[PDB]
Formats: sequence, C-alpha cells, structure tokens
Amino acid sequence: SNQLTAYTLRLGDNCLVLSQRLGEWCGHAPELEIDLALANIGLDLLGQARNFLSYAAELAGEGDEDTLAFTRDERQFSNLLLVEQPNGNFADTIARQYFIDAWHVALFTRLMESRDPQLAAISAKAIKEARYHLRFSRGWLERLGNGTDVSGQKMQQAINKLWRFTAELFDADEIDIALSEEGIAVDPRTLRAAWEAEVFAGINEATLNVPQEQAYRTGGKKGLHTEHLGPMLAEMQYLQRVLPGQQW
Amino acid sequence: SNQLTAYTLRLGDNCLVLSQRLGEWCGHAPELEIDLALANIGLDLLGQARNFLSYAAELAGEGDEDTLAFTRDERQFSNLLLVEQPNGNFADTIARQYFIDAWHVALFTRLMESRDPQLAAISAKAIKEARYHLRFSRGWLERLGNGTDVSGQKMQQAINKLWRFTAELFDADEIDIALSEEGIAVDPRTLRAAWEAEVFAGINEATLNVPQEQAYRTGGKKGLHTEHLGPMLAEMQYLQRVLPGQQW
Amino acid sequence: MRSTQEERFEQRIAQETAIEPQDWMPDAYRKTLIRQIGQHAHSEIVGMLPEGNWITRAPTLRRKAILLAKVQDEAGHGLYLYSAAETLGCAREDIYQKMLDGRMKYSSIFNYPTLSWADIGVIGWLVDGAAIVNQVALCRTSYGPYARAMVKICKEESFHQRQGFEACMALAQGSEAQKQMLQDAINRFWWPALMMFGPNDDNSPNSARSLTWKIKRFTNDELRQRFVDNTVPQVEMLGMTVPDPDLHFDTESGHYRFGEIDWQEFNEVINGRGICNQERLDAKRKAWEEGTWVREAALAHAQK
Amino acid sequence: MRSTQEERFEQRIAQETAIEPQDWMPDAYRKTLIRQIGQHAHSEIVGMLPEGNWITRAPTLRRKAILLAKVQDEAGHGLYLYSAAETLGCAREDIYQKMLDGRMKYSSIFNYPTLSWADIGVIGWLVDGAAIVNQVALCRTSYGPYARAMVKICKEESFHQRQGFEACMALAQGSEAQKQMLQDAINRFWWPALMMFGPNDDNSPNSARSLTWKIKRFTNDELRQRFVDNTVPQVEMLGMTVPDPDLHFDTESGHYRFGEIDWQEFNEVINGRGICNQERLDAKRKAWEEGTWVREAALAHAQK
Ligand SMILES: CC(C)(COP(=O)(O)OP(=O)(O)OC[C@H]1O[C@@H](n2cnc3c(N)ncnc32)[C@H](O)[C@@H]1OP(=O)(O)O)[C@@H](O)C(=O)NCCC(=O)NCCSC(=O)c1ccccc1
Ligand SMILES: CC(C)(COP(=O)(O)OP(=O)(O)OC[C@H]1O[C@@H](n2cnc3c(N)ncnc32)[C@H](O)[C@@H]1OP(=O)(O)O)[C@@H](O)C(=O)NCCC(=O)NCCSC(=O)c1ccccc1
Repeated sequence: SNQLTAYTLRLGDNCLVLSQRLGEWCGHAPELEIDLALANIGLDLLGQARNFLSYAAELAGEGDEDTLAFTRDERQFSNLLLVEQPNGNFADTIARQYFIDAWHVALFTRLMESRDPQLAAISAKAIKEARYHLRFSRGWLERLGNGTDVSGQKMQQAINKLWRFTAELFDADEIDIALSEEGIAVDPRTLRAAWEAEVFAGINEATLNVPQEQAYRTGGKKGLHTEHLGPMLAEMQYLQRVLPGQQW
Repeated sequence: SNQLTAYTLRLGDNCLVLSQRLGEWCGHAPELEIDLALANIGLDLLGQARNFLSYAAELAGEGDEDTLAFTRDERQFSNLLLVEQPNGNFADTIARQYFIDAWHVALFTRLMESRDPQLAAISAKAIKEARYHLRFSRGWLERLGNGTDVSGQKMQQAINKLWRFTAELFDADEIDIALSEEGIAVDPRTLRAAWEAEVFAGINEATLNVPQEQAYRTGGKKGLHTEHLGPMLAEMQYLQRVLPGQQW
Repeated sequence: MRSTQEERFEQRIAQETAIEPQDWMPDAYRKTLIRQIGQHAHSEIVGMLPEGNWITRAPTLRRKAILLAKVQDEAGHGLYLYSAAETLGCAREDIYQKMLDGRMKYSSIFNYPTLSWADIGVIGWLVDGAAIVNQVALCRTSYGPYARAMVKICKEESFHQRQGFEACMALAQGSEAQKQMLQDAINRFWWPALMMFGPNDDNSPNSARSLTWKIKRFTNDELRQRFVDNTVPQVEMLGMTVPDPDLHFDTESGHYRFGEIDWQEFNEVINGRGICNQERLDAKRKAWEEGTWVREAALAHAQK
Repeated sequence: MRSTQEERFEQRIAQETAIEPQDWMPDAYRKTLIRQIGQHAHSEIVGMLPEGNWITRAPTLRRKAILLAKVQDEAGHGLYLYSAAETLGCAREDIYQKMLDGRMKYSSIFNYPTLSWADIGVIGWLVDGAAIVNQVALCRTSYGPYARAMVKICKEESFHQRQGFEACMALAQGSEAQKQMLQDAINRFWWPALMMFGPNDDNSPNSARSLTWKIKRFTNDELRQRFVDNTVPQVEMLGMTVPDPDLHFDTESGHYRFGEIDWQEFNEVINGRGICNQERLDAKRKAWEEGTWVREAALAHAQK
C-alpha cells in the first residue's frame, strides 16, 4: 500500500507544482487569450492534483489533499524536477509545458488500463485534459519556433535549458517497477518511444533542434529537488503554516 | 509606552525589511566588490533592526527580536513602503538605497539627541553606518547618472519609479508628534529640508532631474502595505512558521 | 429642430427597441458607449490582478481551484466586452493602449491591494456583488450588444459571487483569527465597493445623456442604495460589522441610511493616485511590452 | 642537465625559501598555480551561492546576521585569491571568464543544493572544516603570495566554521524535527565534503609535480584522513551519525578507517554534470551579463 501511495502522490505532486507555476502567469501573459489558456491549464492540473492527492490520503488512511499539499516540506515533495522550473519567458513556460503534456498524454493513455480502478478512473479524466494541453503547448512550440528569428532563438534556448530534466520522465525506481509488474503502474522507461516520437516530431516541425546533451538530472521523485522548490512551498504554504488546522 | 514601542518598531522594521531586500542580491551583483558592499550594508541594517526590535520587545515587556520579526503578519509590519520595493535592476536598488540613506543620516543625526537614552545610543551607533551607506549609494547615483547614456536613462527611470513613496519619509502621525513633543522622537516633517538638500544636490550632480510628480504614497507605518510585503514575509518567516517556538 | 435621423433615434429609445450595430446613433451616444463598454472591458482585465495576487497563496486546494476559475471567467468577460465595444467601430488594440497610457479608466476598486486571504473572499462577495447590481441593471441598457453581454456575464458571475460569500462564511464560522481577518478585509473594502457605483447623482457628468438614452436605467445613487439594502443583511449573517457609524435603518423610508463617501479619495483614485494605480498599470504595461515578441511570432507564423 | 635557472629553482624549493612574484619559476609551476589559485578564488565566488540561497530564509536574526557576515567574508577571500593569482601574471577578468565558460573549475562541493536550514550549519561545519584542513596545510605552500593568502583566510574562516558548528549544536539539542533535519543534512553533505580534498593519491595527475615543488605539502588522502579523524568526534558530540557503514576505528593504526568514495559521482560533478552545476554557472553568467551596463557606467564615469 505504501508503494501505491508514493506512486499516486508523485503524480499528484507533478500536477500540484506545475499548476502553481501556471498560477503565477495570471494577468501577466502576452495576450488575454493566453492568460485565459494558462489559467485553464493550471486549473485542469490542480483538478488532477486534488484527485491524485485525495486518493493518496485515502490510501494512507489519514489526512487529505490539504494536509498533503500544505504540511509536507521540500524533502517529502515528490514532483518531477521539470515542473518546479521557473516560468522564465514565454518560451521557457511553453517548453516546460510541452515536455510535460507529451508525457501526460503518453502516461495517462496507459494508466487508464491500470489494474487499480481509482488510478484508472483518475487517468481517464486526466487524459481528456492532457490532450487539450498538448494541442496548446505544441501549437505554441510551432508558433514560436517557426515565427520570427527572435522567437525561433528563444524557443531553442528554452528547449536546451530544460533538456537535462527530461531524463526523470523515463527514470524507474523500485516503486515504479514493483507496481508496474502488478499491472498497476506504468514503468516510465516504456514511455520513451511515445514521448520521443511526439517531442522529436514537434521540435522538427517547429524547425528546431533536438538537444544533443544527454539528459542527466533526476531526484525530484525522491524528494531531492533543485533550489527552486523550497521558495515555492514557502509561498504556497504560508497561510496554512501560520494558521494550521482550520477550515477555509 | 505603547507609542514609544510603535515608534521604535517602525525604525526596526524599516531596517529589517530593507536588509531582507539586500540579502537577495548576494552572489548576483555586477561585481564582486558590489556583492561585498551590498552584503555589508544589509548586515549593518540587520544589526540596527536587531537593536530597535530588541528595544521594542523590552518596552512591550514580552517577546524578542525573533518573535517580532517572525510572528507578525503584513498588517502589523510598520516599515516604510520604500524599503519593501523590489530590487529591480541595479539602479532601482541604488535609488531605493540613496533615498533611505539620506533619510537615515538626517534622522539618526537628530535621534542621537533623543531624551530616550536607549534610542539615543542605538542612533549613535546607527549614524556611523548610515554615513558609510550614503557614501556608497550617492557614489553609485553619480556613477550611473553620469556614466553612459544607457546608465543615465536607467538611473532616471529608477528615481522616477520610487519617487511617490518618498512622501512617507516626512509623514507625521500622532505617535510621531506626541513623542517629538516630549523630545523623544524626531518629527519626520522637520527632516525634509535636510533630506531635500542632500537628495536634490546628489540628483543634480548625477546630471539627473528631480521628479516633478508630487509624492503621494503612505500607509506602511500603519501596516497598510503594497502587495510586495506579503510574499517577502512568506519567504522570511517560513521556517519559524513551520517549526515555531524553537532555539536556532 | 432635430434631424429626422435624430428624431427617429429618440423614438426608438422611447419604445425600447434595442439599438444594434447597423442602426444610426448620435455620435455622442456611440462615443459614450465606446467609453463605457471599453472601460467595463478594461476593468475585467485589471481586475484579474488583485485576486490573481493570491492564486499562489490560497489556503486550500478547493479555494485555489475556485479562484482560478473565477479569474479565468474575468478574462472571458473582458473578451465579451471588447467584442461588444468593437461593434461600435472601435478597435480593441486601440482602446487597450489607451488603458495602458492612462487615457481610459478602469474600475476604481482594482486600485486597492489584497493584504490577506480574507480580501479575496470579500472581493468575491462585496465587489462582485456591487458589479452584479450594476450589471443586472444594465441588462435593459438600450444598446443590444451591451445588454446581451450583461446577461451572459451576470449568468456566470453570480455563481462566483456566491462562492466568495461562502469563503467569507468559512472565516466567519472559523477561529478568532479568521474572524478578525474577515472583519479587517471588510473594513478596508466596504467603502471602495460603494464607490464602484460612481459619483453622486449631483456630480455625475454622464448621467443626463445616459439616462435620456436609456444607457443607464437607474441612477448611480439608486443602485448604490439597493446594494446597501441588499448587502447589510449579508454582513449580519456573517456576524460582522460595517465601518460606518452613520449606517442605520430608517423605518420611515424602508432603506438603510448610510454615511458620506470620501469623494476626495474617490477623485484621487480615478485620477491615478490611489494605492495600487501605478502597480496595476505597470503590471499590464510589462505584460504587453514583454509579450511583444510572442505576438509578433504569432503574426509572423500565421502568414507563413 | 637542468639549466642553471631550473637547478637554482629546485634548490630554493628544497631549502624552503618562499618563491616570490619576481623570481624565476618553471613555466609549468607558474601555470599550475594560476590553475590552482584561480580555481581556489573561483570557489569562493561560486561558494556564496549555496549559503546565499538561505540568507532570506534563516530562522533567527542572529543566524541570519552570522550568515551574511560569512558570505561577505567569502567574497573578501575571493578578492585575496584573485590578487594572489594576478602576481603570477594572469588577469582576474580572463580567469573569471574561463570560470563562466566552464574552462576552469571551482570546488565540487558547491554543486550541491541547500534543501534545508540545517544544510547551512552543516556547510559552515563540515565544508569550511574541510577547506580549513586543506588551507592550513597550504600555509607553507612554496609560493609566498599563496601561503600568505592562506594565513589571512584561515584566520577569518575558522571563526565562521565554529559558528556553523554551533548552529548544528542548536539543532542537535533542539526538537526531534530539528535533530532529524540535522541528520539529513549530514547524510547529504558528508561524502561531498570528503571529495573536497580531491581524488585518491593513485589518481591525482597534479600531485607528482605539486608535491615535488612543495605546492602541495600533504597528499589528498593524507588531508582527507586527518579531516575524518578530526571530524568524527565532532559528529559524536552532536549525537549524530555518518552515512558510512564501513566507518570504524582501527586501534592498530590510530585512524578512523572509512568507506570508499563514489568516484563516478565525483567525476560527473567536476565535469559539469552534478546537481547544481548548470544553475551555479547560470547564476554567475546572469550576474555578469546583467551587470555589464553597470561596469561600463563605472568605466565611463571614471574617465570623465
Ligand atoms: C456607473 C459607472 C461606473 C459610472 O457612470 P458614468 O455615467 O459612466 O460616469 P459618471 O459621469 O457617473 O462619472 C464621472 C467619471 O468618473 C468615471 N467613474 C465613475 N465611477 C467610477 C469608478 N468606480 N471607477 C472608475 N471610474 C469611475 C466615469 O467613467 C466618468 O469618467 P469618464 O467620462 O469615463 O472619463 C458606469 O460607467 C458603468 O456602469 N460602467 C459599467 C460598469 C463597469 O465598468 N463595471 C466594472 C466592472 S467590475 C469587473 O469588471 C470585475 C468585478 C469583480 C472581479 C473582476 C472584475
Ligand atoms: C586538493 C585540490 C582541490 C586538488 O588537487 P590538485 O593536485 O590541484 O588536482 P588533482 O590532480 O588532485 O585532481 C585532478 C583534477 O580534479 C580537480 N579537482 C580535484 N578535486 C576537486 C574538487 N573537489 N572540486 C573541483 N575540482 C577538483 C583538480 O583541480 C584537477 O583538475 P585541473 O587540472 O585543475 O583541471 C587542490 O587544487 C587545492 O588544494 N586547491 C586549493 C583549495 C581549494 O580550491 N579550495 C576550495 C575553496 S573552499 C571555499 O572556497 C569555500 C568554503 C566554504 C564556504 C565558501 C567558500
């Protein structure tokens, strides 16, 4: 049960933390249509976070989505390093979004065949949203990559700058493997063909280059984060930390 | 005693919050010599914060500098709006620093003649440091203002952008006036001649213009802050909020 | 003598047949609607900022999801209003620049800072509450596209207003600290919300023509009075107070009589000198300038 | 046959007369010191970043003041080392660019993230502790300017190392959560600190010449062994553990015998592929690029 709890929490944390990042964009986008789009995506992802986290709390037999989101520190958070990356410029946000959406599509597609029924149902809802996200993020990848020289250059830099964190998308640990062998979880290593087929094509159509640097950064799933996560949680959790144990 | 407590706390808060801002610059300065300089100033200001806050706690008969710094919210913080302004570019930081240093020099010069002996002694230490700060900040005002076209333009924009908050430097409330009438506090209105003589000359020598906009923003002293303060306190207080009542 | 065009217009207004984009209208009628609808749209956009300020800090995932949905809706409402405004022959991009330049206004209420989580529920409750009273009263505004935008908007917004109230009720029923937080937010937002209705009937330059042309269907003071009568019972339900020593029920008239608004503050605010005016416009100007390369990329890509 | 210049040099080294900037020295000796002193200076600069990361979050004003003083000192130590390095004919600006470009190294230890407040006290204790063992051992390094820089630096740094230990002792004597925080920081920083001493004596390309020229006075392994012998009792005083199942006292030799270092990780790190390498260099590159207009302003002003 502990393995399933940790696995479920990882998925929730990915969505929680990415949703947080998107929230920072509110009112700051290049166009009103983009503000709307980013808030929409952030809202979908928070929805998924609430679902995964609620299930994790049920699996653990205590707490709820709020005890989980607001009373864990950065050493307990299990999100992918990719989702805690700063928003940076719009290309940075689009690169991070596209890498994650391609992954979510590949993952939730397979995870809706989980032998765990609750995981299956969560994934079945999530996949419909992830498909929307991918259309948006890939759409913007192409627009920026094949826009102006300036936008082309920013889209390439954005891709290059996040690349090293893509290794964690296909990292498997014993929790991944044990649960995958029970037909409950998806072994992330087996997601690479699908993700690469998507992402390589998108980058190519965008008239951009797949980075040649071999991706090497992992640790998020084990609670070993970049220095970006601590200040995110400080901001996210302040009120709950100041006034704990209340209803809102 | 309540008035004296609030007055002392205002001075401490100004120094605490400005010190926080300077701390963010560590390792990020245009030159190693500037990193050193900013950390030095931030350290001086924190020193002064500790002194004022410690005295405030003694005056109130409970708490200490840490209960005061870490367990008040943004509605209780009484710092000048000027010191919570973001660091922005180096000109923004220099403009904020110069306005505050000119004020500290004018203030602590007079406050060392306080009929309150502890306030007098704190001011007597603080003035020696403020004089150093002013040499640094004015030095940089001139360097940027009378440097390149680009640096000249950034220094003017920085001055213009902070100007509206200078009104609070000469704002007096009933706490200021009552204590000033007892020869304990300095009535901030009577600081304007000195501050203006300093700042107008510096701006002029820097080959820049005194903004013509009449400064109009106050509220910090009453705990009515800009939207910058809440996220500063979230970051500053996180650990104490998570693990309160401990020794460190 | 009015021209025949002018006379026919007056007759249409009197019989309450909606004016549509292809109908003749007095040039001063066209322009006051571009002004009003445009600044209504501007308000939606700027209005995302005070609430947006708390998206990353909201205390529960539920309240955070609600706030995100609300801000998404405001963006959507902005879009509806810009389309409506454009039927009058203006360009969204032009009036948006005028907002950025300080040449057009947005609602005074968005120049106030969100200093606590309670402020967010109070905005949903009092600020959307005030907007809704004004907007429902504009559902029979004489210009069709504007009237229909009001209907669509009110249908969506009242839901979020209710959610704002419930967030306030959580605080009202919660700990002493939560209650104190709620009261303080009310103390800071009460009068600003009242100001959303506009200046007094005696000091309202646009009212004469607007009322004549059935753009405005109730006076600023009439709407403000209804808001107070409707809202005071809601304050009571929360066990809270209104920062108004002069507020009292007048049995003789059946209304709540309330104190004088600070019109000096009101004038400061709408003229760019309130608490957050500079910061709001700086944030939108920054969004626009830093987003330029994105917009130029989109345009350049579309042509290829 | 060595030249007479070469022979005289060897004789000076043997008699331990300090080499000074105007003395002849083998070109490979000049270059290895530019390499070593330069990267020592680089380490001071990059080393401000992991600790700096916690300046705004430090839990008490006292610990915050101490950390600010410490980081200020590191900047000062960087400056001392750059001056020393420059006596060898290099330019600070050139070697600094080489650092930014990844053409020169800085200490492996600064590629590890600060994930908790305990990490800061552990850096002060273990990381400065390791640096000090190495630096005291360099106080009789053969190049005078380097030797004298080490003396000045060690005099200042040992104070901060003691303050780091005391911050750790506060945690060790504090709540269960504080103790757990301390242990976790030790678990993450223990082996990285050991790596500060460099590769094994068998895998150290520079050691042969450095030892011959009395640049290095003790082998990497000798210094690392002394650090372990000195530091284990300090771990014990804190009631903490070392993440090393193979650590034990060997009465036969009078040393603590300890486990094998992960040399694969070590090689990854010093080659740019550790946890924070990219972020550290990105932060210094950003500081440099965004500070350009400031430096050009200063230069332009000085000439006027
Ligand atoms: C009742 C007003 C506001 C004013 O009456 P009028 O007859 O038009 O004018 P008057 O002659 O009475 O006034 C003299 C001058 O003062 C201006 N002024 C007055 N009050 C204000 C004010 N409070 N703020 C700023 N300016 C104000 C007025 O425009 C005029 O100047 P101009 O000649 O334009 O330079 C009317 O324009 C209206 O109903 N507008 C549509 C409603 C609307 O915009 N709602 C906001 C959407 S809420 C929302 O989006 C949202 C809610 C929650 C969350 C998120 C988002
Ligand atoms: C003992 C070492 C470190 C290495 O021995 P050598 O004979 O020189 O070399 P070897 O042949 O044994 O090694 C093969 C290659 O690996 C390199 N390498 C090895 N280890 C490391 C490593 N750990 N990190 C990175 N690189 C390492 C080595 O340079 C060589 O590559 P290069 O040929 O250069 O491309 C020596 O350089 C030394 O004493 N330096 C001065 C001390 C110093 O720099 N202290 C840091 C200041 S602490 C501080 O500033 C601070 C503390 C707290 C707070 C704030 C700030």
